[PDB]
Parts: sequence; structure tokens; C-alpha cells
Amino acid sequence: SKTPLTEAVAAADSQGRFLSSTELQVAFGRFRQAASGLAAAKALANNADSLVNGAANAVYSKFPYTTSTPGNNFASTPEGKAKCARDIGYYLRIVTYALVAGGTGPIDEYLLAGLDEINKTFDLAPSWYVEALKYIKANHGLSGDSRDEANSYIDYLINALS
Amino acid sequence: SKTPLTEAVAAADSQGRFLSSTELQVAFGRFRQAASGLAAAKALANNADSLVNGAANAVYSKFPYTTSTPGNNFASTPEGKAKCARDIGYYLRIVTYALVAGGTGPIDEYLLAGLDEINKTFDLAPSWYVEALKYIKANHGLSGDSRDEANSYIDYLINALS
Amino acid sequence: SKTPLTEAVAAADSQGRFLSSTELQVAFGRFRQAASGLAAAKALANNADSLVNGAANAVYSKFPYTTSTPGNNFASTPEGKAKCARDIGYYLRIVTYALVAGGTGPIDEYLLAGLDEINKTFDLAPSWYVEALKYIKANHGLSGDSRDEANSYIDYLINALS
Amino acid sequence: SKTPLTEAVAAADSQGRFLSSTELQVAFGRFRQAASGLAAAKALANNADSLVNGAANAVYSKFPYTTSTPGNNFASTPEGKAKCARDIGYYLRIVTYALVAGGTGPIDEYLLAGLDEINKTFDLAPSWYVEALKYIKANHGLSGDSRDEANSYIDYLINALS
Amino acid sequence: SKTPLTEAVAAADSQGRFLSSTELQVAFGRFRQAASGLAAAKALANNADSLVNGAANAVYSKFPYTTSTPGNNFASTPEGKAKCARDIGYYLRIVTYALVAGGTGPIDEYLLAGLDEINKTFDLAPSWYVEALKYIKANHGLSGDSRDEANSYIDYLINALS
Amino acid sequence: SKTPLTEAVAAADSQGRFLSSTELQVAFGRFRQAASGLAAAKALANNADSLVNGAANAVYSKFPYTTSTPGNNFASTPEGKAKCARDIGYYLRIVTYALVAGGTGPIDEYLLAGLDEINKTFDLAPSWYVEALKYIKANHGLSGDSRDEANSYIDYLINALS
Amino acid sequence: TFDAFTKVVAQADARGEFLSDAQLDALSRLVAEGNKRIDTVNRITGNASSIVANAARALFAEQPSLIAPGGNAYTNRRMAACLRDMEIILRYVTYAVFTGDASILDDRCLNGLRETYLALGVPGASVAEGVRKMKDAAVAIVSDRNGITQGDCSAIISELGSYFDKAAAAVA
Amino acid sequence: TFDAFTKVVAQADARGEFLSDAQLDALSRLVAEGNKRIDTVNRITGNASSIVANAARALFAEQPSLIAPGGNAYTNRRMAACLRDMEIILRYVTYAVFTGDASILDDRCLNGLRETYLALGVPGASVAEGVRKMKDAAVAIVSDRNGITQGDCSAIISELGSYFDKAAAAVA
Amino acid sequence: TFDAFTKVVAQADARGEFLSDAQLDALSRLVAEGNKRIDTVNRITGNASSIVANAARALFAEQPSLIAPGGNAYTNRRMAACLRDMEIILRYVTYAVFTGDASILDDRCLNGLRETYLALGVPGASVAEGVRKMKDAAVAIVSDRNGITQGDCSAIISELGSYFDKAAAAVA
Amino acid sequence: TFDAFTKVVAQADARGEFLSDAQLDALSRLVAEGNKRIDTVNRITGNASSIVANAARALFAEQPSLIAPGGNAYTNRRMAACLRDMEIILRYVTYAVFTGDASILDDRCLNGLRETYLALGVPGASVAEGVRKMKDAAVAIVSDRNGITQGDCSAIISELGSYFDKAAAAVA
Amino acid sequence: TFDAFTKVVAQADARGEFLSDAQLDALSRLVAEGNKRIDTVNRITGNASSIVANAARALFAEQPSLIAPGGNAYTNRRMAACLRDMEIILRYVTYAVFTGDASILDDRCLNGLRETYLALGVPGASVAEGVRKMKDAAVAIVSDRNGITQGDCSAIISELGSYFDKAAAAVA
Amino acid sequence: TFDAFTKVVAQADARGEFLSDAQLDALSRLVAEGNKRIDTVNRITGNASSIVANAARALFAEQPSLIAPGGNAYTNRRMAACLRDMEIILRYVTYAVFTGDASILDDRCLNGLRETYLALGVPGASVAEGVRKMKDAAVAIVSDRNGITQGDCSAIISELGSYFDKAAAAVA
Ligand SMILES: *C(C)[C@H]1/C(=C/c2[nH]c(/C=C3N=C(/C=C4\NC(=O)C(CC)=C4C)C(C)=C\3CCC(=O)O)c(CCC(=O)O)c2C)NC(=O)[C@@H]1C
Repeated sequence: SKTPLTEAVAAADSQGRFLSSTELQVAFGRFRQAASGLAAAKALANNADSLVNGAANAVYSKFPYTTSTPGNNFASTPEGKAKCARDIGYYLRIVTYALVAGGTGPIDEYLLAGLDEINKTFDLAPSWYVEALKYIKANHGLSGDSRDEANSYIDYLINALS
Repeated sequence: SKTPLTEAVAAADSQGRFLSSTELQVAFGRFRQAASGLAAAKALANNADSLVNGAANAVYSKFPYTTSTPGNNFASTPEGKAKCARDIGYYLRIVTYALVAGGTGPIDEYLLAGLDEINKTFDLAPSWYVEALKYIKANHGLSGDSRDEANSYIDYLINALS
Repeated sequence: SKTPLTEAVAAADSQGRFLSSTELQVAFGRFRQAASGLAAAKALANNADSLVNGAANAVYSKFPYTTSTPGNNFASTPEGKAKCARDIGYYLRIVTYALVAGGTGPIDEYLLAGLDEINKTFDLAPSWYVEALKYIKANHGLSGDSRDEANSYIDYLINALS
Repeated sequence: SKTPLTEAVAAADSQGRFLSSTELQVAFGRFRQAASGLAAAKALANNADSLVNGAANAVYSKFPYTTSTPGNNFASTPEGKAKCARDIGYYLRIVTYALVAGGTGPIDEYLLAGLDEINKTFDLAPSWYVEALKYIKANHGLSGDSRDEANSYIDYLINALS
Repeated sequence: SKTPLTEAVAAADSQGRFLSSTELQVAFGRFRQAASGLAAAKALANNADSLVNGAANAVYSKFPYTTSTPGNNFASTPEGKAKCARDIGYYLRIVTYALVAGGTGPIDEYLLAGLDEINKTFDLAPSWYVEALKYIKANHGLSGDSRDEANSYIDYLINALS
Repeated sequence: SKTPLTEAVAAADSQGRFLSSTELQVAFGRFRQAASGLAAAKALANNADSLVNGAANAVYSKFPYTTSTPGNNFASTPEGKAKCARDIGYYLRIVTYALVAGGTGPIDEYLLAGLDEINKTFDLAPSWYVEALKYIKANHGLSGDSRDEANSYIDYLINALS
Repeated sequence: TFDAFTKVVAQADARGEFLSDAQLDALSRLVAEGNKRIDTVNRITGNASSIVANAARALFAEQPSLIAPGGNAYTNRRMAACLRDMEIILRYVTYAVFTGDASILDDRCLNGLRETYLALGVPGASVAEGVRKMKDAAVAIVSDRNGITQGDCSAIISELGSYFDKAAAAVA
Repeated sequence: TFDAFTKVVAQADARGEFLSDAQLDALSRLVAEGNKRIDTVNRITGNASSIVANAARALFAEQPSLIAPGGNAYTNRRMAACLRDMEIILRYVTYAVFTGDASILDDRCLNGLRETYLALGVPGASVAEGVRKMKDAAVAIVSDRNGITQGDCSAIISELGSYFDKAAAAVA
Repeated sequence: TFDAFTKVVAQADARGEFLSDAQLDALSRLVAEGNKRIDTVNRITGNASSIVANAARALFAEQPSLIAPGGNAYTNRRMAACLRDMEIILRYVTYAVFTGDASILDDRCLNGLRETYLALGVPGASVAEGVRKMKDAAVAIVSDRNGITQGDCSAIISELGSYFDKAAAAVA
Repeated sequence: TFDAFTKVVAQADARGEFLSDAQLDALSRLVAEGNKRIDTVNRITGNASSIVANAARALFAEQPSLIAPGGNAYTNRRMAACLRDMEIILRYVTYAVFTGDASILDDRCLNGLRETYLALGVPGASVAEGVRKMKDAAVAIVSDRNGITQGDCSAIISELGSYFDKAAAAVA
Repeated sequence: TFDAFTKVVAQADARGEFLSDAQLDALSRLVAEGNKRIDTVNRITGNASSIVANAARALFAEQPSLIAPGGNAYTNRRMAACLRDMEIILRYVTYAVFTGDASILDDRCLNGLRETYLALGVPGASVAEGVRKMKDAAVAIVSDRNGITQGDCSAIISELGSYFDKAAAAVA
Repeated sequence: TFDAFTKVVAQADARGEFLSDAQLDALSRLVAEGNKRIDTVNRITGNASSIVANAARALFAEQPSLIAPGGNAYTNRRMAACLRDMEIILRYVTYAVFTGDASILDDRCLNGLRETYLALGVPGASVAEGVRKMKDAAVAIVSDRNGITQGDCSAIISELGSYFDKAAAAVA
């Protein structure tokens, strides 16, 4: 869980040192941002129904074959569509955790680790998730610091998928 | 040397990764501090001769045996007086540097590393310096974040001295 | 550069030993294979035009969106199809090398190492290449030991792509 | 210990990969050889008495001092002869094992490891074994692949004793 | 701990060797020394009282500020001088141990290890102990071999405290 | 190589320490015996020609076959005998170095190191040399500490040849 | 570890004896059916990825708890861990068929695995089920008559069966 | 290890849910009180050496047997080890306060500590008293209303003591 | 390595003097625009994959000899390697913008690179152009007026470039 | 590890005390008998290889199951190992006589050895008999009146014996 | 390193072409000659100890100064090292015959030996004479007709010869 | 490394001769002067710190540019390294006197120094002067007549001076 607070302590500990002015500055940076990061999480959560469903539809729109072509990796069945909906929700939820944490810790742990292996084994196209993530960014309705922090996690994921 | 910025980049580098929301918060924390740090650094600098001479006399006053007892390590001669004055000045200047860097880096690199070795070989008592530092803390007349920043380093040296 | 011959010496060398009956049986197995291996290599190379062009069509037919969807990573332009054909040609060529060596070495060294990386960066779907490989496999005309060794490599790649 | 099958799996396991065409070949080489080895073992096993006693006599013949010099390391007593007859039989038996395994593995494991230490400590002249070994080779009566493999284990031992 | 006999065996053990003429020479060197080393330990002990009180007073006289200035680290109280007299006793007792062992081992074990950090945390001046050691060396009254080795240890501690 | 002096200094170096009373005792043990070590070296050297030729013959009598059997590694020719005598001369001379150094060092350097490979590769019998060594020990004419040190080196070699 | 050959050699050495004809002529039969041993190894290996993926799916479809959030195969880091395990067992099982002895699978893979899953909390019974699915899927792959010369290769299928069973029983 | 924020997150994922509004606001209030948490860290840290030294003196004063020859604290090597243990605990405690979670403390400090003491023969109950005394000196330093902006940091003071109490219990 | 602040401190310490007012005014200006330095960093990293993907594609398109067989970037392994290099240079360049110093870039990346490339036979001059293509792409992305509070970011735009330039000159 | 000297020092320091005149003279007596101790070490060392060799021969002549095929010292490599264990035990025993204390032998050689043999399947009881064989041979050697200035070396001889007993005891 | 097979593959891939028939027929020849190749490796290996010792005996007999006191072969440690070098080169030459390419010998044995010797004071020209000795001996062993199926082995022998030549010239 | 003894030995076996009766008469002389050598080692050792300290002080008083801001010795970390260098030379010099040969001083300390100081930028000539002040101090400590049995010690003093001169010249 890479976060400002844990990283600071992990570093001071690896050096056997007490915390100092540098770590203190890290805390100030942390709390001066956690306010907008926390409010952003609340908002994304309350708009989960429209964000997830809207993103899934944006995916099926840009990739028509995913709903037509039969196959376990596709959403041509209700089972496939449900899994895909599900999948989209995991990304959104894990992104709010990143906002609650003020870092990529939650993303790296529960989502990003082993990602490439999973998309490969189950032949899921990374472009599909890249697009769902663009729809989320488009439609946050967040602004300022909340917007910028959210977008950094959404772009951090877009990068890992390319 | 240790500062919010160098520590951030160093950690990301160790893990071979790009900077993220976490490192950016560290920078915000840095920039929230830095003006207070430069002003304190500037204020202490402009009050150097008063702080150094004051601290020295606080030392000679608290340890009168240091000005009456003959020895390479004592300030009983004018040259011994010159050295003590210079040393106090060294602590003062290196402290202003930490305020500029926003970290204990410059204190670590220029004065702390090897500090114990020097006090032992040259028979300099850590208490002489602890006293000098206390006088400086009670007389710099700093306020707000400037004071708290400055005092973290003075206490850091004091703790390093005992 | 993994082959029976290089592995036998590598293991022998790492152990600081001269070759013995064990590595000899290794060589006998190698020579009992080489002929059919080299023959399959010549046969595949002889019909490279059909195998490759016949493979690209299998992909476009199966995944028609690759020929109608616009993008740098698709074959809906003259240059898109050109690279798709070269790519398939690379696969076949390197498989013949695998047959000439009697091992996965040329595959490992020239294609596999760094494959997932390339497919993810350049947004190339691993299932496209699996289809190509399956087309080549089914249109071999190869029989016996030439068919078996050549298919172990084709399947070796398919496994790596899934 | 060490045979074509155990090395193949070892190399593969260390590299953390599935077996491929290279190891299959190793296996083909191993099975081309196996029949010869086992009949060599069956042959040497049946001619054990003659070979062992014929080799013992060859040694005493080459070195008459081993039967006429008082000492625990010599065959000057009936206790020493039985020890010498036993040892040679150990070699012959251990060799038939090499033929069954298709590698020096059982030789390495049961005889060669510690051999030098043992010969020096009990003051057993290595040349004594280098002759019995020459006798076995010159009298086994093996031909073809059985000859060739049997001789490699015998020459392997002669080389290890000089 | 370090003594002529423990080292010789520690060396041989890490080398995996049987002792040889070198370690024996070392044994002769030790048994040549033991005599005067033991008589020294007996002599210093028979005069512990005079030496500790004697040394303690030489410190208070060269550093009068230690008996007049208030503080937990000074001897301006009956309890202060008790710690000080106790400490000097420790230094002297451990020295008679080095004479018994014929090596710095006991000094290294029960005193030297952690000495600087003890003098720093409890603000005890290393110069105070140097003075007490100079007094002991100048007043033990030993001669020849017993003097030479005893002073070897007193100067070892002096060097350690400077 | 290994002697009391190098071992003492090497041990101090690996510990980054100044020499102390232990190494001083090591130094006394070495000089207390150097005298008789040197004397032993002088006597052996001055009686070398009869000790080598006498040791040589003792081996030819204990092992008559070394002189009546053609072999590159036997002494059944004028050149062979010279090689054997040369060899016995190397052992003796190298033993005089151990006495000069006061340790096995020169032995473990010029002779011991690789002694096992050499005997095995050239089919030289360790018992031949054990015999040459015993004759040397029984023809010393040495007395006292000079005898014991010399014998500890000869038995050291005898031990190494078994 | 041993291979079919060194195993018998070890039992014979323990008694200071040459192999009997029963031991010898038994190893001769194995050598005679060698091509089949080699084809089975190749066949399982050639379908490694699909054998794992397909069994993993069936597993999760019958036991969704494993896949529900707070399940065991839940995150992406574990799910990858679980797949790897499936590949590991299958990989080591192919080594057993190749050497003709199970020591390789037991000694380097199955040994202490149940202990390992206990301390971590990995549902060993489900791991066992995943293996059983790999068994049935692998057996069908090796029993397939198409594309190879016909013959009775039911001997090595039984041997393969015992290795897969050892694996499942070592986690359950 | 965990952050006060990643503590709540870990629990959320296991349930596969977004944080509830109560959780988010609870974290919002901690953020709003962050200045106090920072000051708490700085104060103790600026006073670590004395906090340690004065705590040790008091301990040995009340328990001379710890210092008497044969005592667990009697050598210099071990007196140095004893002083270190005190610094270590206090240090990890500040880590706990800075992250708003006890994981750093229990994970890389307290975990197995009680046991290493039973094996070495170090008196845990004495260490606990020692940490106990470092709790009050710390509390009084943090409570000092001089040279700072006035407010009520009682919540942060109670949390600080709790970490101290845990360390003392993880031993005694 | 140094950051803009420790760099100045270094120049002052070697002279044994307090920072001059010119050194202080300069650093305090950097602090004042820190927000622009923050965005520039986040904008480069935010488009890290595409900046490297698009520059690499244009680089091969321009010099096809690099990917044809026999070319340096011709194989797959080396293609992945070349891309990594493209990624690493970009990461260090952002490091330089973040610290406001180039030492992290020079000491930990560029120093000795030309020598390594020549030893391996890696077309260093080709690397330089790949780096220059990333520069232009990054410069444009940073100078984009959309979705951000308006202002002139040209001082930071100029500093970013100098780092890209140091990279190009170092590999050549 | 301890010396004969440092072992006494540890006992006195624990108690915070100078060595009594009694303990001091007890050591001068040991010093006055150093030559004998030295001769004891040299003697065993001078016959090390024959001590081990003969004891191994005697052991095997008494327990043939040891070296018949399938026994613990059968095959070459075990035997070498067995011969090494004997040399090792004898080497360390000489260290005990040299330091005048058993700790070097118990600490670096004997502790944990019993468990070592059990896990391996080595028969400690017979390893024990082997040690007794070396003891009788070494004691006989050390006690020979030939070629040595005469005297009573019986204190040191019972001392040697005590270490051999400790070795036999630790093995079974 | 390369095989005779991977060697050709490499040259071909550098040009992006399949193997030319002249390349396919060149390798079919090496395959058919295989048994002779296998016989050559076994014959040298079966006589390696004699090839080395005899070749060493001759060297010292024609260059006595090497073994005179003053080395470079004069010590026992270096005499052992010298014998080792002869064994090393001979081992690496058999590797070359076994793989059908010099890369193994050049890349791991000969590369830098001329200089490594120069920096140590070992007479490289002498080593060259030793290598030539072994070549002749080895060639004669390989040429012997007793106990083999008769045939024309000239190609394999000339190839073998050139590897020895490379070993000589590499240190001449 | 060499002892005065093994140094002569190395000269003898290169020549394959016993030490000349002459060579033995020289070593015996060093032996008969053993006490003087042991005393000079003990004397310098007992005064190491002040030898280092005084030479250090005096050097700085004569060369204040080394103490000023920006001088080689100006910071605390380098002052420490500077004092450290000083005790290193001294310590190795004592090693030389104890063994009676300079090889320990050359192989383990000096050799490489000049180049190390060059790349770092350490005033070698200034180190040389420091070492010389150490020599002067050491020689007077060694030749002091008080508290030691009297006799001529001139021979070991110059042999001690040569070791200091070697170190001194190795730096500049
Ligand atoms: C006990 C096992 C037997 C015994 C011992 C004994 N030894 C001595 C005396 C000496 N032993 C030595 C030994 C050495 N000197 C050397 O230079 C070397 C090689 C490095 C060795 C091993 C020496 C020097 C002496 C003293 C001088 C002398 O010759 O007397 C004694 C005598 C006493 C004394 O303590 O010195 C004794 C009793 N004697 C026996 O009868 C036991 C069988």
C-alpha cells in the first residue's frame, strides 16, 4: 500500500532514524490533500450505478464484437455481460481506495499485481478496460484537486494497460 | 542529502517506478514549507554575530572552567576562543542550510557524519554545544512554521549530541 | 540457444566435467531427429507464401474488425496488412530455425523473449497470432516426426500466447 | 544421481519450464541405448565370478608384492584377499548399475564420491584398481553398443584413478 | 573473548586445521606471561581501596567542577561520588581480569563494548576516566613484566577513551 | 604463509585492531624457540646428502619393486633414481624452511598445496614418501626442542600422506 | 530423486546384489513402450495453458465463493498465484511421467504443500478439485486416437493417473 | 503495514464495498485534526534522548538489582542494549502516531518481543515499567501548552498513550 | 545527488558563507511557481506510455533499418529493451523536473551510457532522436492549455527541455 | 567460548569480585604444568591420522553390518564422511586440551550433533564406540614414557579423558 | 555459444531468410557423419588422463627449466595448476567436437588466456607445445582402427585438429 | 605477506637451496633482539591516539587551508576520514615492525593509495607530512630511556623509521 505516510515511515525505519522535518512535510502534503481526495471517493461511490453501466455501454459500443462473438472471454451472454459489469466495478472501487489512501497502494495490491497474467490467461483485451477508464474520467464531474488526483489513478491504470 | 524531494525521487528510483500522487503530495508539502524555511534561514543569517557571540558566552558562562583551564581543547587563550566562536558559527550556518533544503541532509553530510569521532579525539564536550544550541533556540526570536522548522533541527543536533 | 547439444555442454561445463555416456545418448537422440527436423524446415520454407498469406486471411476472417477498424495497430490499411504478413512470416521463419536447431532456442532468443511486452505496447491481440498458428498447424501437410517436432513448437508459442 | 532422464528434468526444473523437443530427444537417445546397457549388465552379472577372480589374479600377477608384503592394506593374508576380491566385485557391480541407469550416476554415488579419500586413508594403491579394470574390459567379451557403453564406464573409472 | 589461547583455536577452527607448532609457540608465550600476569592481578586487588579512592580524588582535584556543580552526571552529592567510586572500581577490576586472561578479552566484553554510548547518554566525560587511569598507572607500584602488561591494559582503555 | 607472526598480524588486521598483549605473548613464544628452530635447520642442512641418500635407499629396500620394474613413475633407471632423490631432497629442504619460519607455512606453500593431485597424476606412492620421512626422523641426531619441532613438521607431512 | 532405472538400482545396491531378471526384464518392457511415454509427455505439455485455464474456470464456476470479493482467488495477485500453482502441479506431474518415477513430484513439489496451504489459508480441498479436473482433461488428451499411430497405451495412462492422484491427495 | 487510511480500505475490499459515509467522515475528521498529530510526533522526537535517559535512570533507581553485578543491565554492552531497546520502542511509537495505525509497531517491533526476552532472560516486567515511564514523560511534553497555538488535542493524547500501553503489555 | 535547494547549499558551503540574497530570491521564486512544476511532472507521467509508444513508432518509421532483420531493434527481446530505455530516460527526466536538478538524471542514468551503447553496438545517435521525439511530445502535452488553470508555464517548459537535451547529447 | 582463565573471570565478574588468592593460585598451578598440556596436544596431533584410521578399522572389524552393503558406512562417500567425523571430533578435543576448557568442544562441535545424526539416520551409538576407540589409543599415546623428560602427566591425562567422554556422550 | 545448427540459424536470421539448400545440405552431412563425431568425443575422453600426463611429461623433458627450482611449474601448487590447464583445454576441445562449433572453446576458454598468462608470468609458448602434444596424441587415438566399425573419418579428424590449433595459437 | 623469516625462505627455494649458514646467523641476530622489537611495538601502540591527535593538530596549524571551508579536511565527515587515515598508517606500520618485514604495510595499506587520493582529490603531499610528524613522535616515544631496562636500541629505531618513510613516500 504505497502511500505518503507508510512510505515515509518505511524509509525512516530502513535507516533506523526517528521521523524528521522531511517526513513532517510529507504529512502536511498528505492532509492538505486528503480532504479533496476523500470527497472525491464519496462522489465516485454515489455515482457508481451510472459510471459503471455507462462505461460498460461505452465499451460494447466501441467494440461491437464483444457482445456478438460467442466465447468465454466475451459478453455475448448475460453471464459474460455480468462479469464485465463486475469487472468495471472492481476498477472503480479500487480507484476510490487509491483516493482514500492518497496513493497507488490499493491499486497495486488488489488490482495491478498479476493483471497482465489474468488478461492473458482469460484473453481479455486491455483496450476494453482502457476505454472503460476513459469513460470514467470523462464523467466524474469532479473538479480541481479532486479531479486531478482521480485522473492520476485513472491514467496510472491506463498506463499499466499499455 | 535528506530532503523531501531527494527522498521522494530516491524511493521511486529504488523501485524503478514513475512518480505518482504520493510523490506529488510530498512536493506540495515541500512547497508549503519552503518559504518559511528560507525566511528563517535569512533571519538567522542576519542575526549571526549576535547569536554566535551570545551562545559562546552562554557556554563560557555555564562552564567557566573552559576559559580558565589551559589545554588545546579549552577556550582559555584567544585562539581557543577563536575556535569555539568558529564552531558555534559552523552549527549556525549548517542549520540555516537545513532550512534552505527543508531537511536534515546538509546537517547530516556537513556536520553530523563523524561528529562523535571529532568530539572524542579533540576532547570537546557535547554539553558545550548543547548549551550553545539552547541559547540559540531561546534567542533567535523566530515565529510560526519558521520557528518550528528551525527548532526541529536545533533539537535534532541536541539529541545527536546526547 | 537451447538445444540438446548446447544444454549437454552447458551442464557438463557448469559441473566442470568431460562429456560421458549420458551426453552421448543426447547426441544420438539429436541425430535421430535432425534429418526429419531439417526436412520439415525445408518443406515449410518452400510453401511460406501459402502458409503466411493463408494464415493472415484466417485471422481477418475470424476477427473481421481488424480490417474495418481504424488504428495504428490494425490491418485496415495497406501498411497494416503488410506488417501483419511480415509478423506471421517472422513466426514461421523462426519455427523453421527451431526445427534446424532441434530446440526452442531460436524461438526463445528471437521471438518469445519480450513478446508479451511487444504485444501489450503495440496493442496486438495474442488471439490473432494464435489463430495464425492454428492455421499453419492445420495446413502443414507434414507427417510423422517432422509433424510432431514442428507441432511442439507451434504449440509452444500458442501456450506462450495464452 | 545422474542419467539422461534426471539431467533433463533437472535442467528444465531449474529453468522453471515444461519439457520440450530437446528433452524428448534426450529421451529418444536414452531408449535407443537402454536395451544394450541392460544386456551388458545381464552379461557382466552372469560372468561375475570369473571376472572378479580373474581380475584379482591379474592384480596379484602385476604386483606380486601385494601378496607377499605384511600389512593391513595388502592381500598377503586370506583376510586381505577376501577384501580385495570384495572391492573388485564392488566395482563390477557398481558398473552394471551404470549400465542399467545409462549414466555414471550410480558410479558417482556409490563409488567415486570419496574414492580418493578412501584410497589414501587405507593406503590402497589406485593402480591396483586400474589393472583389475583393464582385466574386466579385456575379458568381458562384450561387443557393439554394449561394448562401447560398458567401456566408457570402465574408462571413466580408470581416468578417475589416475 | 580475546586471549592468546582462544585466538589460536579460533583461527585453527575457521581454517579447519589441527593445531601445529605455531599454536604451541603461542602456548609457550602465554605460559611465560601468566606468572607475572597473575601476580599483578593479586597485587592490584590487594590495593583496590587505596587505588580507587586515590584515583577518584585525582579526578576531583583536576576537575573541581565535578564536585561543585549540580547535575545527575556529577559528583557534587554523596550519591554522585558513589557512582564515581563504583565506576573506577569497575575499571580496575576488569583490568585485573585482563591480566588473569592475558588479553583484552574481558575489557572488550564487560566494559569496552558500549562504553562510548554509555559516556554519551549519561554525559560522563571520557577525560575523567583517563585521569583516573593515569593515577592507577602512576601508583600501582608494579615492576618488570607485571608492570608492562598491566600498563598495556591501562593504556588500551586510555586509547579507547580518546 | 602461516607462522606465529603472520597469523598474529592477519588476525589483528581482519579485526581492524592494533596489536595488543596477546600478540606480544605470541611474539615471545616465537623467539623463545627460533633459536632451536634455526639450529635444527642448520644441522639438517649440513647432513643433507647422507640423509637424502640414506632415506632413498631405505625406500628402495622397503619397496624393491620401485627399482626392478620399468615405469615412468618408478626408479628402475638412473634418471628415475635421480628424480626420487631430488624429491626426497625437496621434502627435507622444505622441512628446514618450516623450522626457519617456525610454522607449517613454507610446507603448505611449496609442497602440501596440490600434493595429492601430483602423486595421483604421476602414480607416486604416498607410502614411499612416508618411509623416506621416517628414515629422516630416525637419523636426525637432533635433541630437545630442536627435535620436537622438527618431528612435528615431519609427522605433519606423514599425516598429510595418509 | 530417481528415475525408473536408478530406483531399481537403489533397491539392489541396498542388498549388494545385481538386478534379477525380473528387475531387468521389467525395465526392458518400459524401454519397449518408451515412445508412448514420450508422446504422453508431449501431449500434456502441448496443451498446458488450456488445461490450466479450463480447469480453473470449471473450479470457479462450481465454487464461486473462491471468486467473490474476500475470496481466496479474489484478487488479481492471488488469482495469478492460484493459476501458477495449477501450472506447477501439472508441470511437475509431466516430470514424473518423463522419468518414470514419482520422487520428483513428491520431493520437490508435493512435500509439505498441505502444510503450506494451512498456514496461508489456501483451501486445499479446492486445489485438489482443480487437480482432478486437470487429470480428467489430461487423460482425455492423451487417450485421443486422432493424429498418431494406433496402439494400446493404457499402461502409461494408469501411471499418469497415479501421479495426478498423488498430487490431489497431498493437498486434500 | 497499514496507514489509518489503508486500514479501512483493506477491510472494505474484503467485503467488496465502497467505504460507507461514516467511515469517510471519520477519516475526514482525522485529516482535519492532522496538525495536532504532526505536533505530537515533533515534540516527542525533539525530546527522545532525554525521554529515554531520564526514564532509564528512574527505572534503575527503583530497581538497583538491574544494575548490580550480575544484573541484566550490569554490563556496558547490555546497558547499551537496554538503552537501545527503549529508543527503539519510543521510535516505533512515534511511527504509530504518524500513520494513525499500530501495525508498524506490532509488526516490526512488538511481534515476538516477549519471547526473545524469555530466551535471553531479560526481565520483561522491568522493560514494561520503563516504557511505562516513557509514556508519562511523553504525555506531559505533548500536553505542554507553551509555544503553540491553543487547542484541545485530547484525542491524539489518548491515542498516543494507547500505543505505549500496548508496547508495555506486549512484554510484561 | 542534489535538488535545487541542496545544490545552492553546496555552492555556499564550499565558500563557508550563508546563502546570498540572490540565491535566496532565486529559490523562493522556484517555490512560488512550484504548482507549475507539479503539473508538468504529472502531465508527463500521465502520458508516459503513449509518449514512448508514439516516439518509438515514429523513430522506426523514419529509420526502418532499425527493425529490419539484422537491425539493433530488430528482435523482440531488443525491441523490449529499446522501449525500456525509452521509458527509463523519460522517468529520470521527470525526476530532474521534480527535484529541480539534473544530477539524478546525470549521475544515475546518463553517466557512462554512451560507453555502454558503443560496447554493445547500440546506435547511440538513433537513441538521441528517439529522445528528441519524446521531448517534443512531452513539451506539447505540457504546454496544452485545456483543463488547467491558465497561466504562463514557459520557465518550466524551458527547464524540461534542457533535461531532454542533456539526455540526447549523452547517448550520442 | 572460554579459556581456563576466562572461565574463572566470568564467574568472578558475575559476582562483581576480584579473583580470590585461591582461584589465582589454582591457575598458577595450571600454568606451571603447561609444558605437559602442550606435549599432550602435540602428541595427539602427531598421530592424528593413525588414531582415526586404526579406530575406524577396529570399529568396522567389530560391527561388520556397518560396512556390508546397505549399512551406514557402506559406499564410499559415507565412509569418507564417517572418517571425517572422527578426525573432527579428535581435532576439537585437542582444542579443549589446548584452551583448558570444554566450551570450544561443546559449543562448536557437540551441541546439536545428536539431532544431526538422527535426522540423517546415522547410528550415534556406534559413532560413540568409535570415539572411545580413539580415546584409548590417544590416552595410550599421551601416557608413553618413551622420548620425553619423565614426570607425572596424570592430571592432564584424566583431563583429556573427560573431553573424550563428553564427545561419546553427546553423540549417542 | 553456438551449435553447428544455431550457428547457421544466426547467419540466416541476420539476413531475414530461411536456410538456403546449400545450408540445409551442409547440415544433413554433419548429421549423417554423426556416429563418427560421437566416437571421436568418447575416444579422447576415455584417454584424457593419459593424453594430459604423457603430454606433460614430454613438455618438462624437453624444457627442464620449467620444473627446475624457480618454477614456473616448479611448485607443487603450480604443477597442479599446469596439469589443470592441460585438462581444461582438452575438455573444451571435446566440447567443440561435440557441438560442432568453436564458439564454446573460444568464448569460455581461449578468450583472454594469452593476456591472463602474461599477467602471471606463465610461459604461453610452452602451453602451446603442450597443446600440440595432446593434439597429436588425441589425433592418433581417434585414428586407431582397432575395435571399431571401419570407415573414412578424415573430416572429423581435420575439424578436431583445427580446434587444437586454435587452442595453440590462442596462447602462442 | 612475509615475516622476516619467510621472506628469507622465499629467496632460498626460488634458488632451491638451504639457507646459507650466513643467512641463519642474520635471523638469529633478529631473534636475540626480540625484546627490543616487542617493546617498540608495545610503546607505539600504547600511545596511538595521542600520536594521531598531536600529528593531526600540528599539521592543521601549519596548513590552515586544509581546515578552512572548502579544504580537504574541512568537514566533519572528512576530518574523521582524515584522522582515520592517520591511525591506519600507524597501525600498519606497527604490523611491519612486529613481523619484521614491510610486505604487510605494502600489500594491505600503501599500494593503491597514491591513485586513490588522486581521483578523490586528497592532498597526498599533506598526508606525507602528517605521517612524518607521526614518525618523529613515535621515535622519541621509542627511544625514551625511562621505565625500561637499558641498552642499545638503535637498530630497531631506524628499521622503524624506514617503515614510516615508506608510507610517507607512498602518498606523494
Ligand atoms: C605427559 C603427557 C608426559 C610427560 C610430559 C612432560 N613434558 C615436559 C616438558 C617439556 N615438554 C616440552 C615440549 C615441547 N618443546 C618443544 O619445543 C616442542 C615443539 C614446539 C614441544 C612439544 C618442553 C619444552 C618441556 C620442558 C623442557 C624439558 O625438556 O623438560 C615435562 C617436564 C616439565 C615441565 O613442566 O617442564 C613433562 C613431565 N612426561 C611424561 O612422562 C608423560 C608420559
